[PDB]
Amino acid sequence: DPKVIVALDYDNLADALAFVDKIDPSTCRLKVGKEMFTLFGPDFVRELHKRGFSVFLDLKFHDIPNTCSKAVKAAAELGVWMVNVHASGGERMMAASREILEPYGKERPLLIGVTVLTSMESADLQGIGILSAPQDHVLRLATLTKNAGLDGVVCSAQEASLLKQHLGREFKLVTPGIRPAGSQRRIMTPAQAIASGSDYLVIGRPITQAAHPEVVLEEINSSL
Amino acid sequence: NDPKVIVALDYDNLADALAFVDKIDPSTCRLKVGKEMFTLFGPDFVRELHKRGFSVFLDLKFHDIPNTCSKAVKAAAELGVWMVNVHASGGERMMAASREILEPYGKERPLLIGVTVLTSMESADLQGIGILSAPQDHVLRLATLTKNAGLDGVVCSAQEASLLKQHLGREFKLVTPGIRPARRIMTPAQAIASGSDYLVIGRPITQAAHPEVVLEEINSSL
Ligand SMILES: O=c1ccn([C@@H]2O[C@H](COP(=O)(O)O)[C@@H](O)[C@H]2O)c(=O)[nH]1
Ligand SMILES: O=c1ccn([C@@H]2O[C@H](COP(=O)(O)O)[C@@H](O)[C@H]2O)c(=O)[nH]1
Repeated sequence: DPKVIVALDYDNLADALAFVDKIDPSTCRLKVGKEMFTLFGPDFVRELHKRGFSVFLDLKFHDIPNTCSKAVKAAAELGVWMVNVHASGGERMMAASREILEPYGKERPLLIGVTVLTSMESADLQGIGILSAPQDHVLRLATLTKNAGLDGVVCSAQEASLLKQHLGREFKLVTPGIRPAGSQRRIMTPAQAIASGSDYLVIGRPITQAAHPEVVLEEINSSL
Repeated sequence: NDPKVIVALDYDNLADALAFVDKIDPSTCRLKVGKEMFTLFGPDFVRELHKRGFSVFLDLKFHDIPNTCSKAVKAAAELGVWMVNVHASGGERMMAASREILEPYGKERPLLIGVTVLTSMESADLQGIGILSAPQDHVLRLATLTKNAGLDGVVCSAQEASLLKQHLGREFKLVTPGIRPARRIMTPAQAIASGSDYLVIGRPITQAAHPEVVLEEINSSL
């Protein structure tokens, strides 16, 4: 169970594949987001599966229940390991998505909810009609996600321990915004996040921009 | 006469979708590619539609951090789509960044539209996600945020259309789904008269034995 999910945020297929060729699929999982999926589609995800990697399809679906569920079903058809949706889409939308994956069995993708994007501070939330403190809104949405029957949520390292306390050990926490010691004490390290309760670490640049990415991943894995 | 109908392509198989597109003309409608078909068939499907002469509304409702949402919108511009949308709930900065990344494309950029409150959300659903304001008021708040962020318009219901035009202007485009050809559900003529700039219609056309006739009846009623 590799804990690191490497973020692939390239605007060029050649560079992305050149990078993946340097990595052992038993040492990490990969994340394909809106940029690469909009540019290269499901064939890129298939290219990653052909290479032996498990993928986290980070498309944060957010639409009416019928549509969101069909998008999640499409992710299951692609055979991805994990897929996410916005908790702001509501309990009904999330429940419908979890229901449509039941026939896929034990191999279905893990279905994760997005609470409050890290880019949203109080002023940003007030702009979209949310008056609650961001931390309280995160708990509200994470709880809604668990109640809808989802597998976990994406959360920051700072939010991890509190979520794990309120929602339980089995509810999975996927955490981006991690940096190896060195390279700010305010940003948690992989070890600090895992200790806090993060189940998976989403790491991009520290690995993708490294001269020797296989070495950086080995160092991260060894530190855990 | 510029076509006002955008036909929703919500198929789970490519053969069926293309069999339909082969029987309608791009001078009579535009097409909408949503999360289902894009997740299943990707940008190559949009390219097939473009090769056939159709303009496409890429309905992926991007909602992410500003850097990512903007790179997704830029990707839509690279694909050459006519229109693309994002969630207004993503915030003013996310929306503004998405509009700013399109500047280098000049007039070839796609139209950028905001999604306000999904039709599936009534008061109970909104309260569940921490929104206590009346859905109608929340729609105006989000639509206003979208205009202030520099976007071209929003997706809205036929009922919301006239009020949005009154507050945001004739130049702020309104894309309206939930329309049915001819009493609570507005007809194409009723929605256009209210301010809708485009009408998103799926099943009445995609399930028809004679889609061209249905489109002509709709178009001739405007
Ligand atoms: O608070 C954060 C931090 C990072 N990321 C995303 O997680 C991945 C890893 O980021 P990085 O390690 O390259 O900064 C990227 O896709 C980045 O956009 C977030 O979604 N939220
Ligand atoms: O209130 C609505 C009504 C319809 N649709 C969408 O608009 C398209 C046309 O719907 P229909 O004409 O097939 O009902 C479909 O993609 C449908 O999911 C909405 O998003 N909101």
